Amino acid sequence: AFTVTVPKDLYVVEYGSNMTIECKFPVEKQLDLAALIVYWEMEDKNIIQFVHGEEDLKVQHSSYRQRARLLKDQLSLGNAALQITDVKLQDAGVYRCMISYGGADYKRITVKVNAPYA
Amino acid sequence: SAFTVTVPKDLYVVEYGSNMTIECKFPVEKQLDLAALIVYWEMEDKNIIQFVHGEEDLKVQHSSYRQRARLLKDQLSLGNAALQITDVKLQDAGVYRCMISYGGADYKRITVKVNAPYAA
Ligand SMILES: Cc1c(NC(=O)c2ccc(CNCCO)cn2)cccc1-c1cccc(NC(=O)c2ccc(CNCCCNS(C)(=O)=O)cn2)c1C
Repeated sequence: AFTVTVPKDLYVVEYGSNMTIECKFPVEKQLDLAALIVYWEMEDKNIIQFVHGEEDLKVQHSSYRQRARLLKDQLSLGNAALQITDVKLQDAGVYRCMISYGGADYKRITVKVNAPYA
Repeated sequence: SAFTVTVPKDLYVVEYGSNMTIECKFPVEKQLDLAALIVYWEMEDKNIIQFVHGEEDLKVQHSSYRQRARLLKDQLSLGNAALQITDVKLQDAGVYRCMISYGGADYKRITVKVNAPYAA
């Protein structure tokens, strides 16, 4: 069965940093953009939806409007990498990545945001 | 205008020992395309039913749903992922999640309340 993996299920990040969280999925041979859906959400907020070789942007939640991107390059390696830029305490929580690619799976990732220090 | 899953009810109140059928609707424009369809039902991370590419998996199905859960295949052609659990117990109360991939993808949550058995 098709299986998604996370290198870490817990990220501890510093306030104001950039954060990149990752879900790995098998790509034998080359990538097939037509068969690939990748969705990231937190607490039911639509962060990034990549459906059929393209991101949506319309249904993306306002709080992630110019902050979240999927690293397109990484998709060909079988890596759904979410970058959130300028991490705030509101970004602490449980992230869910959902992948459909000849099979489907999802995984949960917890983010702790430590308070501003640096 | 993205693909959207709907639930006619997001809360089922069921009697102890009854059968329960919970439903997620998804658009089927023309005929059904079994090759492109994934339907997954889970509760509290337990694999209830996984329908991948015109067939159920059954290897990965959780032990506590082994002879109790089935997807009503007939209903799929109408755009209805219908999960039947037979002989509902109090352990079946909780939050159910159906996940559908068919052209696009969506999921919905359903809460099940199981009322207690009578002394009748
Ligand atoms: C729903 C979804 C999306 N979501 C959206 O795009 C979306 C979703 C929601 C919205 C927002 N709309 C508003 C809603 O309120 C807006 N876009 C994206 C991609 C795929 C899916 C989807 C589809 C169908 C089925 C499944 N799941 C499964 O089939 C599944 C999952 C998990 C496990 C368990 N296994 C664990 C590993 C062990 N592995 S082992 C033993 O070695 O076998 C098993 N099977 C998923 C994840």
